[PDB]
Amino acid sequence: LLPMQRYLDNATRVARATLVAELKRSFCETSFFLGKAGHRREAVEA
Amino acid sequence: HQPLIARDGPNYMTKIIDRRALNAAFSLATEAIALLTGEALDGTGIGAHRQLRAIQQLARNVQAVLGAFERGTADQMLHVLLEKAPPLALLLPMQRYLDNGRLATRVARATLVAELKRSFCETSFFLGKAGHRREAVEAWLVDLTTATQPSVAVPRLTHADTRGRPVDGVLVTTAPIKQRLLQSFLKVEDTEADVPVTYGEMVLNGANLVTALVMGKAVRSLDDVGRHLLEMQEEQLDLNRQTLDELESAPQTTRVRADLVSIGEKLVFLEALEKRIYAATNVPYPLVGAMDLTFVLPLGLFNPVMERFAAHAGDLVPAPGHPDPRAFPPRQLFFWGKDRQVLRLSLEHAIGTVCHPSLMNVDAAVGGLNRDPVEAANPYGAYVAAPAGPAADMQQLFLNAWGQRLAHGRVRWVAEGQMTPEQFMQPDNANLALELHPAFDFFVGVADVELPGGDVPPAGPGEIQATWRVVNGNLPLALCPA
Amino acid sequence: SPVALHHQLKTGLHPGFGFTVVRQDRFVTENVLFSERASEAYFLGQLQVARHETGGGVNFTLTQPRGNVDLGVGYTAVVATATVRNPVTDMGNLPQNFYLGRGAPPLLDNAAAVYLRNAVVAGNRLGPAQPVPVFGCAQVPRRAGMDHGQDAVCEFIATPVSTDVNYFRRPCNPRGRAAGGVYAGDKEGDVTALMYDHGQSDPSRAFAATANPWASQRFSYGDLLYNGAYHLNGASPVLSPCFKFFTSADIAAKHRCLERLIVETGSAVSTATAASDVQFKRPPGCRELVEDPCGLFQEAYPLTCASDPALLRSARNGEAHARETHFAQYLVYDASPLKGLAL
Amino acid sequence: DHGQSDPSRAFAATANPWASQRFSYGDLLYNGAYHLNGASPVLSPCFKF
Amino acid sequence: GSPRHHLTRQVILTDLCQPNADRAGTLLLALRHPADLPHLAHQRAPPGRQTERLGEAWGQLMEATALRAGLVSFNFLVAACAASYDARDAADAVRAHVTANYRGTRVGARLDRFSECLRAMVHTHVFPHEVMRFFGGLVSWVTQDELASVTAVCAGPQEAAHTGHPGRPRSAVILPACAFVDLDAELGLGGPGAAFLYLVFTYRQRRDQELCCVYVIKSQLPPRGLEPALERLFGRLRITNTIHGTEDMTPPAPNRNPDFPLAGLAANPQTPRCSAGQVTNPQFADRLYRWQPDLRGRPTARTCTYAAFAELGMMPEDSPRCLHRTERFGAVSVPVVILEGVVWRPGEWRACA
Amino acid sequence: FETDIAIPSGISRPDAAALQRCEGRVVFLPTIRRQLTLADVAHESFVSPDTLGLLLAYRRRFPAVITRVLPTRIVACPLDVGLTHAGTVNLRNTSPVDLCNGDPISLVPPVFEDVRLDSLDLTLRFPVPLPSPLAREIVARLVARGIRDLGLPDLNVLYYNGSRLSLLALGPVNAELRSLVLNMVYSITEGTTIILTLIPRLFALSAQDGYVNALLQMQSVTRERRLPLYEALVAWLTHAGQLGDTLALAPVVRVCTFDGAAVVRSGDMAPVIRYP
Amino acid sequence: MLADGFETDIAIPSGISRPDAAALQRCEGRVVFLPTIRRQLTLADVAHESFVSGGVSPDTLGLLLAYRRRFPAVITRVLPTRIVACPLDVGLTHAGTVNLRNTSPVDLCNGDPISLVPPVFEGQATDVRLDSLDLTLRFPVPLPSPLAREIVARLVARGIRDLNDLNVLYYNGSRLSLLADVQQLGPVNAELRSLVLNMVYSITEGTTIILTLIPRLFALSAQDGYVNALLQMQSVTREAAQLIHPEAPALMQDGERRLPLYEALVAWLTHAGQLGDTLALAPVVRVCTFDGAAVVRSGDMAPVIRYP
Repeated sequence: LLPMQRYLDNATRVARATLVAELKRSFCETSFFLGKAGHRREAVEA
Repeated sequence: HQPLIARDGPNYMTKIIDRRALNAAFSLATEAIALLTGEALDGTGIGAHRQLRAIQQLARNVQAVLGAFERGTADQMLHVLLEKAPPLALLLPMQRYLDNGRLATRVARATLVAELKRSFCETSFFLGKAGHRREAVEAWLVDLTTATQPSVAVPRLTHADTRGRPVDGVLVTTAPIKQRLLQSFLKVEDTEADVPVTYGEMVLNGANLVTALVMGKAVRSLDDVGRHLLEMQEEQLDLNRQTLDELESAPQTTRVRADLVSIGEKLVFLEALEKRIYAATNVPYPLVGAMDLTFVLPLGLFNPVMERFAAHAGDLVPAPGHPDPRAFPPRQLFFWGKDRQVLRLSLEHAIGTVCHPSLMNVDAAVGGLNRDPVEAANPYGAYVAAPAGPAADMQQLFLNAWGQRLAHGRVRWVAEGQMTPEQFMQPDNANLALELHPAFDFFVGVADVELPGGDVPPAGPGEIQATWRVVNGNLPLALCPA
Repeated sequence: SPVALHHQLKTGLHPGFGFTVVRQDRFVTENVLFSERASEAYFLGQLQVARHETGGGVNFTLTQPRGNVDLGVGYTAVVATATVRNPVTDMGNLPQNFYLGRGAPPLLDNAAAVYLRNAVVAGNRLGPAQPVPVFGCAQVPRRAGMDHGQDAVCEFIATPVSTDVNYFRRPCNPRGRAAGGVYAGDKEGDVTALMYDHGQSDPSRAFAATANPWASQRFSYGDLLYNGAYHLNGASPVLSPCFKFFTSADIAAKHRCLERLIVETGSAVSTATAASDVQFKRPPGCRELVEDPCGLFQEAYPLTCASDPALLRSARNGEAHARETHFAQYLVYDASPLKGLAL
Repeated sequence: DHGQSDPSRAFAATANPWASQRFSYGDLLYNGAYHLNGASPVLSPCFKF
Repeated sequence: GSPRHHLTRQVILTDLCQPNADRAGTLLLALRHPADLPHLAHQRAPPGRQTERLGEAWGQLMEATALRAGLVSFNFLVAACAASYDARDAADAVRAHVTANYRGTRVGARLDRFSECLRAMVHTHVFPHEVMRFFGGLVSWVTQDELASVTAVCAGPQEAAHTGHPGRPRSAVILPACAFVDLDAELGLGGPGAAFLYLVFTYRQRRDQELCCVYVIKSQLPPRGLEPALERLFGRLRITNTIHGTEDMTPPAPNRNPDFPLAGLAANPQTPRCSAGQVTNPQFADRLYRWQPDLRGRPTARTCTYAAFAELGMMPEDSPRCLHRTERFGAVSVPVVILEGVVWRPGEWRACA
Repeated sequence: FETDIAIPSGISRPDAAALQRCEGRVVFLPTIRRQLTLADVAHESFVSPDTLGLLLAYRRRFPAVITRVLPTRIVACPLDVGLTHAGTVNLRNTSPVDLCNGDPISLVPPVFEDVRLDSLDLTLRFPVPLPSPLAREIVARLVARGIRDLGLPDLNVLYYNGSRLSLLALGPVNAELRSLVLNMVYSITEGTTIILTLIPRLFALSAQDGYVNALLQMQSVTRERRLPLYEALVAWLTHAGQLGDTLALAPVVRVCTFDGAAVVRSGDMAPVIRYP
Repeated sequence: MLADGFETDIAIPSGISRPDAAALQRCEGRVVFLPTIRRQLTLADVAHESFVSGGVSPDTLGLLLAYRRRFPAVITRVLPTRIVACPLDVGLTHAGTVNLRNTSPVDLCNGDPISLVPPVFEGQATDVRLDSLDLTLRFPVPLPSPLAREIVARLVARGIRDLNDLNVLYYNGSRLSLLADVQQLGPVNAELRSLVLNMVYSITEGTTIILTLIPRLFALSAQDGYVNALLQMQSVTREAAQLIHPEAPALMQDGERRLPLYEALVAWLTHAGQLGDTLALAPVVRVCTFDGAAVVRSGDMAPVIRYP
């Protein structure tokens, strides 16, 4: 979602191709959050 | 007035008004005109209802275009303040340079470049590089608000608080940066500001033009052109006495909800503008910029003499009884891609620049190096003689005719054999300018001599020739060492 | 020979060359503005109603002409670069053809000039699908799909082997000699004296006159490939990234006032496009306001790069733990504005 | 199509000649359209690949 | 303001065109009187083709519509040539409502017959761009037994002519999505500008393997500069016509013509000549050089045509607007390209030989 | 806009009846002007010119169709500047050819078959409004006849709208059309030898085998004493480029019928537009 | 209006000096090449800056080939903020009359079709250069059509020489010459192909009958003063008649039903008579002077109504 809300405000071929590099990266980092970085607080409250 | 200070020992600012025009359309339809005019009307209730579908089609288009000009003001002011503004990474040197001396020595200009280079590569993306700290960031926002000299004009009405303290600046950020700065780095001190509403007007003192027809040629009838000057110059006072008395009496300031953050010693409007204006329009938000960074990757180099070593005796060892693929001259490159890729870049990608037959396009170089008349050098290798006579006396023809030619000056190619590869590119030799191509020797030859012919060439001038380096071994030892 | 150098680069022989790869990247940023109490006077006019007709119906174009007055003695506005979004270009290896180009004399044997072209274009990401027409640009074949973003077009500048790597561990010029109009003095012919007089020394590294004899001097191998003055690659739409490094007519045309060159590289015009497929020269209409650090300094930046997969992995720890050199190997650690961004 | 390059890694046509091309050893084992292994109830995880 | 346009009325037999099934806003193409067809085939045909084919193929159509310069609607013409398009999924959708909505018995026996007429046109070499003439787009109709009164705009903007029903008075140009071929998107011209509309036929000349295609091409090119753009699309048809269009013409085997010697004869002053009165006398004309040129079976230009275009109109907008909707023609859903605000200007045809 | 061609006085009783018959007929004026004499209209102004001289003259002059005819002046409107303003001007056939709807109509000099005013001492030749696809035929048939005089019975047979035309119906038209025939033949015999000197091989190649493979090279885009040859190129391009305009017979008139018959027969009037 | 006229707005920038602003007002009746039919354009699009190919500014022959890929428009009024033009392919005006201006050294007459030609002549290469904007405006020369077929023939035949004088013209007894310059090899080959295609396509089986009339033309040239003034002193068919005696093939395949000369003439009119439009651009424009004078002098305006 957070990669897609930054895309629905600018529709070329390359700008579609840079979604997939964000959709892969924002999944493999921030899939689960209260288990991975759940011990911090400043990352959670944002 | 330029500031001047007195020392021991022995203006008007004119600025060109930039100018742009804006555009918006409205398009009606064909049926939409026949109903507004009255051509497709009946006495029926349906025809009177069909006007409402078309009169309000105006009111949905009139507002969507007349409102599209106050959001054009918000657009254009961004696209100009982006063009006035140089980046911080090239200002923290310049404000230190203008405040210090403004001195026109070539040395100080040659030290600004050492400042503009280093302060770019260190403080480019400060919130990403060192955004995890706090004290370095709170000094960075002070570096925003103190890198600029306050401007000339004093406005008539000034933006203020509910308290009434005047505001001295405006920050414009994107939306995620504004959320980050309002949690831990800044404080909101006010919510509702005092903002002027009226625009500003003018006092017109313009050059006036008089055109009046006169019937007849009399004294009193030609003075009416003169009276018309002071009749119209009086009316410019009647306009200008109104425009001051309106601005005294007009409702000046209202109450506007907007975020107010103090940084350092002054108040600043903190503002993000991609929800009010650029929402649901197809415009790029102009504060989302871009970069151009060009990069250098060396494929097939070789280490110098004091760099051919290992960090330990057994650092990277192959299997016992197998050759070491490290000590060989490399031909590849590995680097990181965008999505964490171990990419590979080798010499076989360089086919398309070298196999193309423009590497043997030389005539643009031979026919232009012989523009200024080059002097005569030693033609020992610039010349080939046709053979004659018996072979036993062939060398005695050589040394007895070339005795004085072998002792004018130094032979070029033999003297290039004692060159350290750091000495070759120095301006010590006079043979930098004859090294231009990886496969063509460029030397000084003999004028107007077809080859081969004659034992001794005629004493004429020289010109730069070009012969194809046949094999890899004909590169000089300063460019591929032993 | 372009036949003989084909048989070695395929079969794994190293010849006596070394290329310095130059490519260009475009990074979407998030800037931060600042302005002042009255940094600009702003004038607006009166609306105009222009009527036009169309088979669909009558158009009402509306115009309002406006004005900008920059009343700042000194500097009154600041852009500040905060973070980095996606890189538009994929940092990849797109090798450049000159078979897309046109205007080079072919080798005279038609049996062999056709043989080289069918050996390089055939099976290439970039080479022309159809043979090049006599007018207009040749076309790049359409890829069926993209995953990472557009492809940074690499280059290959022929440099000698015995140059040191230490010229590349620092932000340097790929020409081998420091170009640029910032460095010149207040004479008439100083700018051309920087780039081509090789009786003097390099202003950047003063103990040597050049780093590449094959690219810095006039009529070198570097100039004959990549100039705006000779028009070798005038026909292909594919951008050459070192076009702004070598074309001496364009550096000599810029002025020298550092009060204005710093502002004019805050909103300079790029030489590439983002709506392209691989990477193109820009069409004459579009203007992408992209800030140019390479426009001022005529310098390019090094990458995290090595020549072993074994030796690259020492660089992911950081800076002081990465071994630089091996017996015949080397590392280049970056000196960029991307040093601590983990991009 | 293997005259074109892989959109993931653009400098090679594929990473498997025995799995990616049509009528490969990978296609003949794990396609629904050929039905080698639709009679057994045990899942093949590369059925969607 | 109300723009100016021009209406036409014509009492038209409803065998080939149907103003009831094809709604208001389609193209109409008028013919020659079909007594001219079997004689022009007898005269304009290349040597060795069956001139007795056009007179028989048209005769099998009039005997199929009974179970006079008429009119063929565009939707009827597309479905007749439906076996030669690329998008066959939509080309069999245009045929799907031609056979199902047109009034009559066995409409599906006309399409296979009228296309056999068009294959007889290319073969008997009376090309239908010399026969199909532009007639205006539909605005209204009046129905009757076996005929109808058709109203159309021969020249002007389409959206100005009043339909007649005060519930929905206007008409937009309605086209099936099989014929509408852009040249803005496929070439890469995305810039704004007024666009021209063109009617384009294409042929293919082989022995009993011949085709027909009717296109409506929107482009930003002038009619003087369309031939480089038609060649880029249809160059496959250009090659197949130059080598296969010349068949049963008898060639000279082997060659009989030598090289042309005037560059060699005029250089030598020893060559015999003649005066103005000496020529056209057999005692002095036999002393000259004899030259018998043989042009037989050459692939001439009219036997190598692949396409033919004409002006059709323009869209004077800055950015011309097309649509892609699926309108219901009775019970059949059809891919439809809807043109917005077409200003009609006819023009003469132009072969692409 | 309407011009006025004033009849000079001295009109006899049959002479007013002859000008009464030319209601919907095409008239060439020199320049668009309000005041205009009848003597600039008539055939005396054309001097007698042949068919080539008329085809040149019908392009420098500006055609006009007569409206109502007053007893004092002829009121005509021109086809270039006065027809885009008004809607529709009626036009009468003088042709044996039936006009159909939607035809583009050019004009032909009166080749087939002369209102003469005896009191005024002038003749009047009027052009023939036949459609443009026949205009490139009827000229091309008759030029092809005159080459044979330096035939075939189908050459005189024209089928249009199911009606038979007979071009034969021969004597004076052969001598009338002579300067066309002398320019049509010459521009081909000069044309097909300069090609044959530049590329001399074009007849020696085998027809369907070698000549096609040399034709495909001409079609492709990717493949890139002295004979006074190159001064004869310029000599031919200006003469063949001259006959391209004169024998174009570009259409002035397009008929759009409204509330009438689809076929306008001989002698009847047809409605005419020239603008969208 | 939409049909009758079409007004474009070529915008003028902000910073223009008055030595530059007073040069545009002398450019009232000119010919301007728009690339599109947009209603808002800029001077950087009109000028020679946008005319360049990839890096190569082409010569006077390649200057032709990028005319006919564009849209000719005529300036109708120069305002201080914009220049208003009318593209000729759409429509003239409501009244259908737009005033041009002679840049030629050649007078015009009534009813002559105008084709436009580059500034080819000597003493004619007048480029209005704006110094503050770095803009040249290469205005073409409105010539009569029988001049415009000569000059294109003089330029195309000149490049055929250099692939292995002419530059002197005469019109109404006034001597005028055109400039000579080396030609770029690119656009010359684009002209030779448009010759030989439209030249070879005009050859039909029936043309071998017309070729047998060459001894009939030459024997007639000794009697008629029209044919003697026709052929030329430096023609080819005069030298083709004195050396070659052609004769026709006896029979034609299916020679009963087809007409050999009729197919030869129609194929000649559609390919070789069409040739003057395939090298240069089309004569859209002709002169209709109403009341002023039948001859329009150089430097004078002339009213214009469209030609097919």
